[PDB]
Amino acid sequence: FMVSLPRMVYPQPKVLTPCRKDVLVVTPWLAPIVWEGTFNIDILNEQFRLQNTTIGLTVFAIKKYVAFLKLFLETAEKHFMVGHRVHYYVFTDQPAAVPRVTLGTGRQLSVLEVRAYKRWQDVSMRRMEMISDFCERRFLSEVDYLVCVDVDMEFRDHVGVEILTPLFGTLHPSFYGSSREAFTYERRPQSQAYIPKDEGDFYYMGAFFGGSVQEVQRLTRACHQAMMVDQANGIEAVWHDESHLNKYLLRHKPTKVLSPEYLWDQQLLGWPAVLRKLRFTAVP
Repeated sequence: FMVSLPRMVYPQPKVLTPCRKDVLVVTPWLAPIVWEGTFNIDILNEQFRLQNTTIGLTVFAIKKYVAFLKLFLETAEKHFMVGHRVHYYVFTDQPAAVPRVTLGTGRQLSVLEVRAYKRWQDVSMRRMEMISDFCERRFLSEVDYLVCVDVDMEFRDHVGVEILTPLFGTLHPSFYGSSREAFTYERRPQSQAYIPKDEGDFYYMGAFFGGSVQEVQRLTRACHQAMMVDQANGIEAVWHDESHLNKYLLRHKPTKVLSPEYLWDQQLLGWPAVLRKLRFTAVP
């Protein structure tokens, strides 16, 4: 049950003037594609705060990648879901190397130890396995949404409830303008991740996906199972769990798609006019 929104004063949406004319803002299956100028964050914040929404953020920091946690967390504190309840789950092989980052009210961090695996095969499947296989009951009890991101990143601008939806992927910054035949999907029919040259909507990046706990567990379970089949069949998808994520999102359409504002690499790609904000970016 959802209470009424309060009275709010904001500019009237104008039916005969689009918010953005330079980009696709809705997919053919009627999922919003989230760009600056498409949303009023005040309305969305009201809608989600009224539900007392809790967002879980999962991040893996293994070996040398623990060095990225301090900037990742400090910038998440400035830009990610501010005003909402947030639970960070940091999965690491080095609990002692996790920095003590000061958190705002209503925000908490849990350090979760991984997990052995000397064989690279199991390391490849570790994230999908851990989100689905081992963390299932924990996430269902603690958060409403799960967001899965890479650690070698920093927040530079607002990333908030505009992304929340049953299931989302993010347009990979190297491919948003590419033809589907150029997408680096897995192309060998022997792989469960296989996508033919005449299929595909978008190329989604493994570095930022999420949705409701239920939908994220479905996605991660399916990808983990598919990866196990590939391993038994002696094949590793060209881009590992990202290849599987792409296959899954082809066959299970996401209910929102994030624009490359949400996963950008300024060193590699600069700052094109189409991006009004650079929100979450690769650390050089």
